[PDB]
Amino acid sequence: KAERWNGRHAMFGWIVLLATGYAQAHGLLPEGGMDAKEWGTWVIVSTTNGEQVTIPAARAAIAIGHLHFGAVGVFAAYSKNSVKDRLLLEPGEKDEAPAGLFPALRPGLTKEAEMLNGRVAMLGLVALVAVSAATGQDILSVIDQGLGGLLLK
Amino acid sequence: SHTVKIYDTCIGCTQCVRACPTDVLEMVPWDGCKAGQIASAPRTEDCVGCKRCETACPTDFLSVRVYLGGETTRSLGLAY
Amino acid sequence: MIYDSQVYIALVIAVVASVLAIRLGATLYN
Amino acid sequence: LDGMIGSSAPFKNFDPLGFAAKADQKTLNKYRESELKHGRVAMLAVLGWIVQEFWHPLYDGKLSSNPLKALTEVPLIGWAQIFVAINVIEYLQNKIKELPGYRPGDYLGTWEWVEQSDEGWDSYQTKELNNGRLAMVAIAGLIVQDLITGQAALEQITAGNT
Amino acid sequence: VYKFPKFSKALAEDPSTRRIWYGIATAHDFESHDAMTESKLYQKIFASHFGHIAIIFLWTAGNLFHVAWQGNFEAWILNPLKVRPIAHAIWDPHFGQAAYKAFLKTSSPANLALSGVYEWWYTIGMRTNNDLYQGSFFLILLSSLLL
Amino acid sequence: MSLDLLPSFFVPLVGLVLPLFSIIGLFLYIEKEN
Amino acid sequence: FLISWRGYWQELIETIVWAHERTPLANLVRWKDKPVALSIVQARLVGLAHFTIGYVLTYAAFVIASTIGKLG
Amino acid sequence: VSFIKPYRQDPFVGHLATPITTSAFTRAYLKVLPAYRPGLTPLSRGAEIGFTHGYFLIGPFYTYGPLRSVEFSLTSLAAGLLAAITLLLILTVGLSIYGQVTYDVYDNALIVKLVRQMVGSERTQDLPQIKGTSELDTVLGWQKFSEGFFSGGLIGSIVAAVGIALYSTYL
Amino acid sequence: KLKQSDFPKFEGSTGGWLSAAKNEEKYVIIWTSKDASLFEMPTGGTAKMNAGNNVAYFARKEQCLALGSQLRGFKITNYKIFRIYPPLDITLLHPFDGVFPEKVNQGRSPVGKRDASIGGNPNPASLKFQ
Amino acid sequence: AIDYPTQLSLFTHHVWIGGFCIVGGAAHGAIFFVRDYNAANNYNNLIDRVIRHRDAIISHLNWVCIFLGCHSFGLYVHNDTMRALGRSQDLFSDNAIALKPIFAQFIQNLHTLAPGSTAPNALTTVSYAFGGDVISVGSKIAMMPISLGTADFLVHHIHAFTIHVTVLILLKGVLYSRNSRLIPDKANLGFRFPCDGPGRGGTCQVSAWDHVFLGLFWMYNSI
Amino acid sequence: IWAFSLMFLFSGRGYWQELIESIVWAHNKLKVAPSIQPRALSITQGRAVGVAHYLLGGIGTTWAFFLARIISV
Ligand code: CLA
Ligand code: CLA
Ligand code: CLA
Ligand code: CLA
Ligand code: CLA
Ligand SMILES: CCCCCCCC(=O)OCC(=C\C=C\C(C)=C\C=C\C=C(C)\C=C\C=C(/C)C=C=C1C(C)(C)C[C@H](OC(C)=O)C[C@@]1(C)O)/C=C/[C@@]12O[C@]1(C)C[C@@H](O)CC2(C)C
Ligand SMILES: CC(/C=C/C=C(C)/C=C/[C@@]12O[C@]1(C)C[C@@H](O)CC2(C)C)=C\C=C\C=C(C)\C=C\C=C(C)\C=C\[C@@]12O[C@]1(C)C[C@@H](O)CC2(C)C
Ligand SMILES: CC(/C=C/C=C(C)/C=C/[C@@]12O[C@]1(C)C[C@@H](O)CC2(C)C)=C\C=C\C=C(C)\C=C\C=C(C)\C=C\[C@@]12O[C@]1(C)C[C@@H](O)CC2(C)C
Ligand SMILES: CC1=C(C/C=C(\C)CCC[C@H](C)CCC[C@H](C)CCCC(C)C)C(=O)c2ccccc2C1=O
Repeated sequence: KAERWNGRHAMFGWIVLLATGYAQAHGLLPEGGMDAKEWGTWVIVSTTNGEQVTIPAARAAIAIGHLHFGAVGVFAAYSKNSVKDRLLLEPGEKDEAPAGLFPALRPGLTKEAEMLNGRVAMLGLVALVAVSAATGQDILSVIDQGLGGLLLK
Repeated sequence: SHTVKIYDTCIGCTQCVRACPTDVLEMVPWDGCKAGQIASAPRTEDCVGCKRCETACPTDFLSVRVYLGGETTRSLGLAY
Repeated sequence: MIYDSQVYIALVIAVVASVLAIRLGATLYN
Repeated sequence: LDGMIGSSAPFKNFDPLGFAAKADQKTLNKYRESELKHGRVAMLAVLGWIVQEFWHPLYDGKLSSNPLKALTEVPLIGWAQIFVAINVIEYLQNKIKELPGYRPGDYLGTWEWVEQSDEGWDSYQTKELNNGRLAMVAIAGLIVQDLITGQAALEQITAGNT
Repeated sequence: VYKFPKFSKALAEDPSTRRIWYGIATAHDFESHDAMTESKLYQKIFASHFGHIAIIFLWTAGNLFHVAWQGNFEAWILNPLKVRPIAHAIWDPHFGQAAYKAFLKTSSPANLALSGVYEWWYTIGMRTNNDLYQGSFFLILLSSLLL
Repeated sequence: MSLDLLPSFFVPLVGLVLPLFSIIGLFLYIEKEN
Repeated sequence: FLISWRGYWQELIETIVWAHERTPLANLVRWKDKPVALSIVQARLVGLAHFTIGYVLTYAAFVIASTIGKLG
Repeated sequence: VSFIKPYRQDPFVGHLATPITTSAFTRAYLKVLPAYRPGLTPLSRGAEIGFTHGYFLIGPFYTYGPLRSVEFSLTSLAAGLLAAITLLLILTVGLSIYGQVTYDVYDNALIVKLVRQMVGSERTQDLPQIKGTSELDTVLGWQKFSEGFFSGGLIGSIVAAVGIALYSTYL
Repeated sequence: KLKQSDFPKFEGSTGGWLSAAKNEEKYVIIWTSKDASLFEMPTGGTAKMNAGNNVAYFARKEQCLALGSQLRGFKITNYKIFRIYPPLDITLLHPFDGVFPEKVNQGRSPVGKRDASIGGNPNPASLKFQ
Repeated sequence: AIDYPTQLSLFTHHVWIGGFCIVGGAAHGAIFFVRDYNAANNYNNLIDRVIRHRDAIISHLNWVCIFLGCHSFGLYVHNDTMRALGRSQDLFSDNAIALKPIFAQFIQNLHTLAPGSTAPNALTTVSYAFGGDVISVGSKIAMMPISLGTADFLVHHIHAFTIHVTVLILLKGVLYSRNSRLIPDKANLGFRFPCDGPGRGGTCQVSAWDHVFLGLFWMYNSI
Repeated sequence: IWAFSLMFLFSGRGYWQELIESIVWAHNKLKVAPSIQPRALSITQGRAVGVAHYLLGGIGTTWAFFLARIISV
């Protein structure tokens, strides 16, 4: 159950990373920093010499979008009786049986297909983080390199 | 429930039994004292621990001893 | 000034010490 | 015009036009409900008329002390809230009316406690009814006088326009 | 109303909130626990000692890391009599602008260090914010060993 | 992500989320039955 | 917690229990553990803990702030 | 006449029949409330309660929050809305854990009769006992109640934010 | 006016039993009185006895026993206290053998009796881990 | 009026005497309930009916005390923490969120207008505290209009809260002096007794005297 | 005096009785134990002494503070 849910989230997040790269490349993703006078001192990051560096407005907007998605998730979590697939296991329910090293090759909108794609997406995220840490570039820079240049163009 | 023990220093003066607010102690026949009676604690499940029993004990260091133990809605005196 | 790598690996090592702590906590029983 | 409560000394069972001599019990219950509601509303209206005339602390003064003039000066969004509150109250009264043992004007449910009513209870109900009737006459007179003369109660009295 | 004081059945049968209160205050009195032997007592005390030493080492590692990251140890080395040591930075959303300005030290609001760790670490031969980081790393490793 | 964003990422996380989940777990545990 | 002892807090808690049990819109929620006053020993411990924590905090604040504000 | 009498002719209950506990106004007013209104599923009760509660909860947060504005500010409205939604989330978490630890039933008003008829010689507290016969007193009922409270709270908070914005802008 | 004719003429008090004496246990005290004497309830205020059978319900055994102790001042002795579980599970409690506990009755065995004084109790160090 | 030590001493002394005497009145009400109260002679009268619903009285007084204390004192603490955090505009002050005692100011206005309007035979207000001119004798102020602002609102509600808690302790002592759910025969233990025992979780201070003791403490606080 | 009150308000009778036991042992060892057996103050009297001392100390502190302040200025 946890593996299936995390795979779904990893696939959706690969989509989100592609969208974020597109937005950064295409002039979206607002510029500047948050207004400390408007949002209090908790948005202030540092004061180098007489200027207050605040949280970037782009980071705030991306956090708001992630808050939208996480709120949807929290609603689905506290909506167990009305959702098709629950987040946790009911008392009595038994965990679906592990798929194994290789899940069954069943194309389409099947449990095995979603399982395999979730595993692939989670492995891709692991590899992306490993490449970014080992080489030292930004995550979006690694995605741009791994797409030839068609993302940050 | 609390634990109530009776010791053979009992003189059978009945002051403990008539002081119990929850009917825990009673007087039973005995042959160890002049009165021919000794206190007993057969209903300690109703014991509340107020220790009125040993406030009325005339013997030197008591003949009824209340040892507070596990708590219950009866022993805590909870009307709710 | 310490780098992001220095803080990140210290955080990762701290996580490992956390998993060792719950294992000791659970082994000391419920 | 029955053994109903509300019969006082000056005119016992006051039905000169015989409205109740032919009506059934349901129509008489409706009449009592209407009378009690009118009386209560009129008592409130008379008290408000006078107090507003010599005291209007709300709305930062303003809201001219003459009634029927402040009626057209309230923000009209406070009128809506008063209307909605009265409506909710009367919805609750309608819900009360279907409770078992309901009495025409009894929204407190005194029938639950008052079985075999006393003379004090009947006398107090008659007191409420008579005060309501006097307040109905008084508020009708207030509105008519303010319409024809243009002055309020304590203003017309003070000047001497009697 | 059950299963919290696993070590005491007498408390677990309490129908009142006293069970929760007494469950906290009797958790470390191992000698009074239900189904208790001496061997289990000494073994549990031994394991608790290990966890405690791990906690102490983690606390010291945290002090070292926060001095290395948000402190002014390196600046304090060059002027120990004028520079005030910094314990750690502050991030509190309830601060007003005035509180931020008053607590502002160098780059972020921070707390002066009153533990004397700056002088102690300077005396034993620490001159870099990378020496403190090494100490924090080593102490977390020691905490892992003890756990 | 700079190092100075770590306080704003962690302090709310710890000081609000950890109380919530810890309260959930502790309440569930101390209110269990047998 | 030190001056006022138990017995005075058990009856008050009983009144609160009655109030909760006899009020609509809150009868739907009921406790699993019966609320009772803190025990005598627990009350002594809690009063001692408050006394000690307040003592330590107020003196630490005083000594630190006085030294800092007096000696620059 | 006397307007205070023992409740339901029982002089030993810790209750009284005052002109407030057992008045016709009290009866009707409590019977029109979502918690006691007849003909409502537990999800509907939760949804209505959540709507009303979020609607009146956004108020104090927006008006007196840390980011107030004597004029209308979108940031103040967003702050109040987020605070109200998070408070509703906390309340829903409390409801969920309370229902988890309180009831073990999936269909009430029957199990009581079954154990009053077909005997209940078991561990009790699930077959026997069972406090309350309402549909809100089940594991399924309380779960749907919490779900409705949470969804209705979100919807009511959003509706109240929209109303506040309209009132501050067009008035 | 009241559910049962044998209830004392009590006007009801907000000090009676609560939800506990509907799902855990309730206590009933019965007695017969020659006169409709006015007595004080263990919970609230003044109630009036019935010249005959009297039945009162309480939430605690101590409340029933306090009422019974008050009854002794009215020369009432035949009062009997019962425990009722959530269903009609009646158990006679106070006059357990028909004789008050203060008077010795044959057929009672000593419970909780130690054949020594206090000084004969074992040392706690010898009662460790049992 | 110009001898400030005399005025301060007289006020403080008389308020102290008043508080002590009020606590004594509560104590002797409890003593009457324990000793001289006859249940038979008070069947269904006011005293009986008050005891019959003592729970409701004490529970609602408890709620009122919590409400008043929470509000008054927590507004004080909110002001303190807003000032400590450098947020001066978030206080419950006059130059901030303002709680004007409008009801008391209305009364003050009514009194300063009384001479010639409602007291037509008066030449001056009863007290210059309600308003008027500054009265000085030998360059020392005798009386002067006492302005009421948000500071007086908070302290007046503090007074109300402390008085309510003292009333709560004393009324709980008087009403529960004869019996309770804990001790159904508390009247048989007398007015002055330390406890009933360590049982019932602990029955300290259940007397009615132990309520005049706690009420003395709270009267000291309030005064 | 106000701080003195807290000894009676915070403590209990058993400790003082058991301390008086050892003091009485010393007196008996020196043959000077009084015939009137010394007993610690009863629980109610301990509370009464505590509250009386508390009130006296607090009211006297406020008394001195008020009088000195308002006489000086
Ligand atoms: C039919 C009743 C009625 C109506 C329609 C009005 C209408 C009005 N009054 Mg008013 N008033 C009334 C009765 C009424 N009054 C009574 C009885 C009093 C004496 C307390 C007052 C005292 C009063 C003052 C002091 C002021 C007004 C003002 C006003 C005007 C602005 C609205 C406002 O602020 O009300 C304010 C109303 C109150 C403060 C008191 C209302 C109390 C209500 C009537 C009793 C409870 C009603 C309840 C919800 C329903 C009954 C329950 C049950 C019986 C079913 C408006 C024209 C203001 C104005 O501009 O004056 C020109 C103003 O300053 N009124
Ligand atoms: C016991 C030692 C200790 C203590 C008291 C603190 C205290 C603090 N740290 Mg911290 N920290 C520590 C060790 C410690 N640190 C270590 C070893 C590391 C390296 C991984 C860090 C890395 C770190 C970062 C990156 C940040 C903080 C921050 C903070 C502050 C806010 C709390 C927070 O967000 O925690 C978050 C802490 C972590 C993510 C690391 C885990 C902390 C240690 C390893 C766990 C110690 C557990 C302890 C022994 C007992 C746990 C009890 C529990 C069961 C309830 C606070 C002053 C924040 C700050 O400076 O805000 C201004 C911040 O952003 N800490
Ligand atoms: C480590 C502990 C900690 C932390 C980090 C915070 C953090 C915060 N507190 Mg807080 N608080 C705490 C402990 C803490 N509190 C305790 C213990 C108390 C009691 C003594 C208080 C009492 C308190 C009060 C009385 C108030 C705060 C407020 C605030 C906010 C600062 C004001 C501001 O500019 O934000 C502005 C806030 C917003 C723009 C919106 C924030 C709403 C929540 C917090 C966002 C959470 C997002 C969450 C992930 C959503 C989940 C998904 C959901 C949609 C389903 C901030 C979020 C103020 C506040 O904002 O009230 C809400 C405020 O009025 N706090
Ligand atoms: C400074 C010490 C102090 C404080 C705070 C209190 C507080 C209180 N006493 Mg008192 N008391 C004291 C000393 C004190 N006492 C002493 C020394 C004695 C010995 C004689 C007594 C004897 C005594 C008796 C005999 C009685 C009280 C009662 C009360 C309560 C009155 C109701 C009320 O205001 O609750 C509101 C609570 C407060 C005002 C405390 C502060 C709360 C803050 C300001 C608001 C909430 C903060 C928030 C929840 C924090 C959340 C964050 C956190 C989780 C981190 C209140 C809890 C009465 C009672 O039971 O209540 C009705 C009562 O009968 N007290
Ligand atoms: C009781 C005392 C009290 C009160 C009234 C307040 C009030 C306030 N504090 Mg505050 N505070 C207090 C004590 C108090 N504080 C204490 C003791 C501390 C220190 C721990 C703080 C620390 C603190 C911080 C750090 C902050 C505040 C802030 C605020 C403001 C916003 C709070 C908020 O979001 O409201 C939320 C309110 C609700 C969710 C509603 C609760 C009240 C409702 C209306 C009750 C309704 C009852 C109703 C009438 C019943 C009848 C219903 C009917 C249908 C029958 C507000 C002015 C914030 C600020 O900046 O504001 C200026 C902020 O950042 N406070
Ligand atoms: C993160 C994105 C990066 C992009 C970069 C910039 C964009 C940005 O900044 O975004 C943030 C942003 C907006 C983000 C909006 C979002 C994410 C909305 C998402 C809504 C999700 C919904 C409805 C989910 C519904 C799911 C359901 C029902 C899920 C479900 C199911 C189904 C479907 C399977 C059916 C099942 O059926 C059964 C059986 O129940 C139930 C359930 C639960 O299983 C605005 C940002 C800024 O406006 C701000 C903040 C400031 C401005 O100045 C600048 C900009 C404009 C940028
Ligand atoms: C979960 C995971 C990734 C999850 C990613 C998610 C949810 C996606 C999130 C996002 O969409 C959001 C939310 C928002 C977007 O803006 C950002 C992203 C990030 C895109 C990776 C796990 C990755 C997990 C990995 C790689 C696990 C490896 C485990 C191994 C090797 C275990 C080995 C052993 O178990 C054996 C074999 C035998 C045992 O006895 C011994 C050991 C050794 C323990
Ligand atoms: C599956 C996936 C993404 C799936 C996305 C899905 C389903 C999106 C579905 C949508 O509905 C949403 C959510 C939202 C809608 O609006 C859009 C659509 C589209 C409708 C990404 C995988 C992404 C997978 C990636 C990036 C994989 C990377 C793998 C690497 C680098 C492997 C390396 C190795 O193979 C070598 C080289 C040698 C080996 O020996 C060793 C290793 C290390 C194993
Ligand atoms: C010290 C103490 C005692 C012992 C106190 C005793 C025995 C009092 C001894 C009083 C002496 C013997 C007489 C008074 C001597 C004073 C010098 C006279 C008073 C001073 C005048 C100016 C009034 C208790 O008995 C006690 C009981 C319950 C709670 C707390 C305590 C408690 O704290």
